[PDB]
Amino acid sequence: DTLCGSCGGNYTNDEFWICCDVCERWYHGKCVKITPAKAESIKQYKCPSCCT
Amino acid sequence: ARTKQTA
Ligand SMILES: [Zn+2]
Ligand SMILES: [Zn+2]
Repeated sequence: DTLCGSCGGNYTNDEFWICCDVCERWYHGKCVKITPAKAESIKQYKCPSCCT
Repeated sequence: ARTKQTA
């Protein structure tokens, strides 16, 4: 299955996940610190690694 | 953004 670009953890549907619009890695929302609500106010998401 | 929501 898909693995979190941050912690290497497995996708499970009891967790919120978000994808980077630049590098297209998938992440735990918890690892990159984005809640579902926060993500709603975000158009193009840039993951922490991509902000560097 | 692209997301996977909680079931
Ligand atoms: Zn993670
Ligand atoms: Zn990225």
